[PDB]
Amino acid sequence: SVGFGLVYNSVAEAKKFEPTYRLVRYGLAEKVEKASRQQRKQKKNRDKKIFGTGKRLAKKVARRNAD
Amino acid sequence: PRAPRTYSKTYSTPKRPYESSRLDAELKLAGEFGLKNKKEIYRISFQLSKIRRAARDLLTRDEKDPKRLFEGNALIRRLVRVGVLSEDKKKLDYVLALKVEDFLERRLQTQVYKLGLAKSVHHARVLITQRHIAVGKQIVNIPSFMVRLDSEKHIDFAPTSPFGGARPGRVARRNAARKAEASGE
Amino acid sequence: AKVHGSLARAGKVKSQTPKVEKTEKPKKPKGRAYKRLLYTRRFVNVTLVNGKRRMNPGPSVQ
Amino acid sequence: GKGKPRGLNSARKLRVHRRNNRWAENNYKKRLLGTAFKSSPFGGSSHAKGIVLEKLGIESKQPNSAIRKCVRVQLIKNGKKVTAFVPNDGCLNFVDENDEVLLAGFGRKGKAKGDIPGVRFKVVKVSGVSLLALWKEKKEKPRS
RNA sequence: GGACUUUUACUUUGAAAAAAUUAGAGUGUUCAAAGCAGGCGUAUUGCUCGAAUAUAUUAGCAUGGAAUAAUAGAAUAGGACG
RNA sequence: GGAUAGUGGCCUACCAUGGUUUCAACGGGUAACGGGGAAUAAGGGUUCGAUUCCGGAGAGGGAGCCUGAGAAACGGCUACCACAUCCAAGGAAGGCAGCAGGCGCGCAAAUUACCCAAUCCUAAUUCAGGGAGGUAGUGACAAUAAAUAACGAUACAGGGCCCAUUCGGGUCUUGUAAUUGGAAUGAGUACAAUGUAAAUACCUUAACGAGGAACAAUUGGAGGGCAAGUCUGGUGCCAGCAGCCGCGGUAAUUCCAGCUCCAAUAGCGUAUAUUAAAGUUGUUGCAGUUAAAAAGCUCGUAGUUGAACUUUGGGCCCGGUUGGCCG
Ligand SMILES: [Mg+2]
Ligand SMILES: [Mg+2]
Ligand SMILES: [Mg+2]
Ligand SMILES: [Mg+2]
Ligand SMILES: [Mg+2]
Ligand SMILES: [Mg+2]
Ligand SMILES: [Mg+2]
Ligand SMILES: [Mg+2]
Ligand SMILES: [Mg+2]
Ligand SMILES: [Mg+2]
Ligand SMILES: [Mg+2]
Ligand SMILES: [Mg+2]
Ligand SMILES: [Mg+2]
Ligand SMILES: [Mg+2]
Ligand SMILES: [Mg+2]
Ligand SMILES: [Mg+2]
Ligand SMILES: [Mg+2]
Ligand SMILES: [Mg+2]
Ligand SMILES: [Mg+2]
Ligand SMILES: [Mg+2]
Ligand SMILES: [Mg+2]
Ligand SMILES: [Mg+2]
Ligand SMILES: [Mg+2]
Ligand SMILES: [Mg+2]
Ligand SMILES: [Mg+2]
Ligand SMILES: [Mg+2]
Ligand SMILES: [Mg+2]
Ligand SMILES: [Mg+2]
Ligand SMILES: [Mg+2]
Ligand SMILES: [Mg+2]
Ligand SMILES: [Mg+2]
Ligand SMILES: [Mg+2]
Ligand SMILES: [Mg+2]
Ligand SMILES: [Mg+2]
Ligand SMILES: [Mg+2]
Ligand SMILES: [Mg+2]
Ligand SMILES: [Mg+2]
Repeated sequence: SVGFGLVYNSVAEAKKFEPTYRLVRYGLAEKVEKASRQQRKQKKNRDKKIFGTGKRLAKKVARRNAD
Repeated sequence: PRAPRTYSKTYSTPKRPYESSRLDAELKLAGEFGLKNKKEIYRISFQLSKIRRAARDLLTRDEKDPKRLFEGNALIRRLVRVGVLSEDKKKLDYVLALKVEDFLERRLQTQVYKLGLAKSVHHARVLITQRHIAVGKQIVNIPSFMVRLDSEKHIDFAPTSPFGGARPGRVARRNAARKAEASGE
Repeated sequence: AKVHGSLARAGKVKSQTPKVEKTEKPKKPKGRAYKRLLYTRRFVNVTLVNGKRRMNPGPSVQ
Repeated sequence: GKGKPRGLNSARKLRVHRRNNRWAENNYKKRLLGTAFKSSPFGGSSHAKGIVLEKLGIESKQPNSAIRKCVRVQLIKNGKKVTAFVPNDGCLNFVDENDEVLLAGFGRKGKAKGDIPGVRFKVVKVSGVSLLALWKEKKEKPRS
């Protein structure tokens, strides 16, 4: 078999310099659990609609139904 | 919008489809080299045509012509390193009269026949396409390998495969077990 | 010319040839094995002749 | 002499006199005038598809003698009416009225083939299945 | 010593030029289509060849040639040279 | 002069009557984006190029403009034209020739999947974003490699060169099997590792995986052109076949089939187009008395073409290249 190899001067300058997927291959980094590109994007877009905090806007909303 | 991964085709078919002459000659080459189909003859028949043209052209240049020399010797040089062009037909005039079998001769398959190993070009095939051969450390299962000069004396059975050490196959090993669990105990 | 001629016997002969099933037979070798067969068979053993040699002669002259 | 000019600067005439005469060349003219798109029942397209109007029994030209079994088709793409040969034995029992079929040409360059007059197209499919398959019982005509 | 064709055509040789494709050299992708890689060694901190070349027949530019074919010039001398 | 970033009839004012054309202007067609390029291989040519790169253009049709360095921008706005969605009937909103997907059209073209790991772009910016791109999916578009069996044993025929008087017979190697023998291998399937962003496949590899109803290859053809049946059964100018010639009316080598045989074979056939064959577009390179074709005749303009002659001969220098001979 033939591959490719690296040996970093100190563990530190690896963790810095290595791509973060090989990091997790070794355990040297956590497998971040995220929402799929679609869920992400779709959230980005739902947000696109709102101007400001919106923590304001839900006051606008909540006002209308409590009377 | 990538880059066109290029390709070309390796064969050509005959203009007259039913020359029983050519059809006869072809079949001889099929059984006297243990071939699969016509395309295996076609391929080389194409191959050969491109060589003779290349030659043909250079032969129309002047001798001592820069181009003729670099690429006339080059042609010959390749045709020698393979077993097609003999040690002193090393001219361009001889590469023209270069015949077909001249190539087909140097097949791994025909070569495996040409030194023990097989006793039959058909045995030779089913041996090659089954990891039962190695050029150097390299296992090679293509019947059309084209064996080179300095490569010739390195075609031996594999480091794996029963015919070369390391285990028997699994049909032998299947038998050693059926003479075992039954008659044994 | 005439264009509405009879259609009543469409399929005449096909529907009236007696069906007969194909006999079984040992499989014929496919691939390189076949051209082997064909080679050694057509010219190496050399069978029937006439001064021209014959592929498919029905029950000879005799 | 040779009846054509030779002059070093006669390119003009030669260039032109040939262009002027490519026209007696049929295939060229057909190609240039777009006949294929204009007259022709198909678009020019290798194949067309239409609906079967009636079964026709066309009688063969001499010296032969038979009923050649054809179909009248309403080509879907331009509603041109064109009659088509159903090949093989009793395959006319495979196509019906209002049936939608695929027609193709006869290999004869738009000329008619053999002893069948006015027919220049063959029926290759009917109701989306092949004809050959229907005939060799590899498939069934879908249950209209 | 530079500049120099009356005015052209023609022809030579170059320049400025894209890559991919084409032709074509190198290279054992296990063969091949391909790819443009790769190769050597103490393989415990290395060394090392490459990634060429041909092709464009229009026109333009530069240049060697002046055969062929056109073209200009002294005839009321309103000619040429100094 | 005005306008422009700026030249310019770009626009205006005034002034002239000019500009293009048989060396084809102008107008028409184009099932026309231009080129790099593709197919076809004696050559010369013929045909194609929506489409991986360059350039142009457009974003349902048109016009208009804002912002900005840059847009006459459309995942910007304004209007008309054409479509057309939501609605509490007052009103509001959309522009897939981006990616997927749907309808329609048709002979004709794939998943509403994963990801920024690579390639590279953007921004305030190593970080964010990117249906650019990459990955897998569908995928017999084309292309490459090339399994579907291999080797013995036995008994006959004998290729047996012989010995040799004869069913006598040396002895390998062809040919045949309702006769046997063990070896081999991956298609698969699958611990693992590898591969990957995560997967998947390939490469590698444990445990498995070959004896016929299997791991069973097909497509077309068998009169000529053209390779291969005058064998059998069916039909009887019917059904049907046949690019073309032709086959079929009772002994069909051409239909329907069985058997066998041929050809190409993981591919083979059909249709349309095109190229070679085509010296049947002919410059190379055709034809024209009678096969298709010399205008009834002559003049004549464009066009094509157009006698000969002007430094020829002699004499030298310089450094070059494949061959004489030889080591
Ligand atoms: Mg006739
Ligand atoms: Mg050391
Ligand atoms: Mg010059
Ligand atoms: Mg200006
Ligand atoms: Mg002015
Ligand atoms: Mg006027
Ligand atoms: Mg027109
Ligand atoms: Mg167009
Ligand atoms: Mg075009
Ligand atoms: Mg284009
Ligand atoms: Mg063009
Ligand atoms: Mg179009
Ligand atoms: Mg635009
Ligand atoms: Mg649209
Ligand atoms: Mg901006
Ligand atoms: Mg716009
Ligand atoms: Mg859009
Ligand atoms: Mg845009
Ligand atoms: Mg889309
Ligand atoms: Mg849908
Ligand atoms: Mg269809
Ligand atoms: Mg398709
Ligand atoms: Mg990225
Ligand atoms: Mg990023
Ligand atoms: Mg930070
Ligand atoms: Mg199989
Ligand atoms: Mg088996
Ligand atoms: Mg068959
Ligand atoms: Mg038959
Ligand atoms: Mg034939
Ligand atoms: Mg024959
Ligand atoms: Mg019969
Ligand atoms: Mg010439
Ligand atoms: Mg002629
Ligand atoms: Mg005449
Ligand atoms: Mg006249
Ligand atoms: Mg002259």
